[PDB]
Amino acid sequence: NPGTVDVLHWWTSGGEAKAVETLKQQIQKDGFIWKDNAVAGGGGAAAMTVLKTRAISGNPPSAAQIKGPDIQEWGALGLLTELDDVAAANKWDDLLPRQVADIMKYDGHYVAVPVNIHRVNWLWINPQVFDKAGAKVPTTLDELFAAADKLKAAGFIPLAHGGQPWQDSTVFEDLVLSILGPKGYHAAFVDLDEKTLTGPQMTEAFATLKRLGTYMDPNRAGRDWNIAAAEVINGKAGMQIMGDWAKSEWSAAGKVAGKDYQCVAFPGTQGSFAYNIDSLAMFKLKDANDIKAQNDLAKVALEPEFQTVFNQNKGSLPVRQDMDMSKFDACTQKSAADFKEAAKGDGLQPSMAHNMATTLAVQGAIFDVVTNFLNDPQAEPATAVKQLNAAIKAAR
Ligand SMILES: OC[C@H]1O[C@@H](O)[C@H](O)[C@@H](O)[C@H]1O
Repeated sequence: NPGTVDVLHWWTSGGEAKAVETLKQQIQKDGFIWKDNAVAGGGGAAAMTVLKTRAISGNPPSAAQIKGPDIQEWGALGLLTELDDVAAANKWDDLLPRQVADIMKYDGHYVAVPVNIHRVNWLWINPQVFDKAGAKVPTTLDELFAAADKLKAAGFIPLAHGGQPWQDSTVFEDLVLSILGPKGYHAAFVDLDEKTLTGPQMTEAFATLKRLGTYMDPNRAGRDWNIAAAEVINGKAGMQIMGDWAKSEWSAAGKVAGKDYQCVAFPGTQGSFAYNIDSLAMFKLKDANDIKAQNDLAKVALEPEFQTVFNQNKGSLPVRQDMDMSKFDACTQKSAADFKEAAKGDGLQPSMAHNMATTLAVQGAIFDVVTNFLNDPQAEPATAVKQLNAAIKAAR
C-alpha cells in the first residue's frame, strides 16, 4: 500500500518523542507508512489500557511496547507472531545479551524485539545548584540526606519527585536495592520470598522511604516525570531519582554532562544495575503489506545506525552488543561499564517498577502498598511490610 507500521508506545515527552522520531524517519526512509499510536502516560499504564482494547480488536497494532514477564501473557494468548526467520538472519542470539534474549521469547521463539537497555538506579544532579547549596554529590544514604538538607536550607526543591505510583516505586526499589543489596532485592521482587519481603531490611527500606518523603513537595501528586526533570534542568531542584530516560530531557534541552548535570549510581547501589528493557512485541497481522512493514520494523530495531541514533536521543544504552560506544555520551558510557561490572556478579537485576521482575498484577499490589505508605506521613514501616506480603499473595 506500501504497508503501515503502527506501534503502540508511550514515548511522548520532549526527549522520548525525539527518540521515536528516529524510528518514524527510518520507517519512512524504507518506504512504509508511519502511523503512530502514542499513548501518553509515564511508565505506560495508560498505553496498556489502550492495548487491552486494540489487542483483541481486529486491528491490533504492528507492535506494542510490552516488557518483561508480561510478554509471556501475550505469547500464551497466541496473539504474537514468531520472528524465527528475521532472528536467524540478523543473528539475534549473537547480538543480544542472553539475559535479554530469553525475555523476548515465548516457548523458544522470539515474539518481541528489544531496542535498548535502560538503567533505572540513577540519581541526576545539578552541579550548579549543588555548588550554590555547598552540597556534596552523595555516595551513601547518609550523604543523600545531607545533600537534601543543604538543598532545602539553600532554598531549592531538595528532591524533584512526581507523585505517581510508578515513580514512588522507582524510588522505593532503589532503596531496596541500596539496603538489601542485589541478592536480597532478587529474593524480594523476583522470588517474592516472604521472609525477605517482611524482614528488618525491607522494613528499614520503608523507614528510609518515609524520611525521603519528608523532603518531597507536599503537592507533587499527579506530576509527570518530565515536570520533575525540568525542575532540575531549570535549577529549581538539586536532584531527581530517575532512570536514564531522564537524560533524554537533558539532551533535548541542549545540556552537557559535567557542566549542566551529573549521573551517579543511586547511593549504596554502586555495583548493581537495575535494568529496564524496552521491547516491541509483534502481533500477528492479517494484511500482506502491513506484514512487510512489520518485517521492516523488526529489521530496523537492531540495525546499528538506528541503535545509535535512537539511544543517543532516548538516554539508554543500545541493546545490540557490537556497538561503537564512543558515539554515545559520557553518562551512557558510564552505564555500559557499570552494566558490564554488574553482569559479572549478581549485581544485574530486573527493575520491578519497570515491569522486568514481576507480572503486572504483582507489580500493581506493590505500587499500591508503596504509594499508600509514602502518602501517609504517620504510617508504620512494620505495617507496610505485612501489607506488602499480603497484597502480593493476594494478587497471584
Ligand atoms: O515513561 C517513562 C519511562 O517509562 C519506562 O517504563 C519506559 O520503559 C521508558 O522507555 C520511559 O518511557
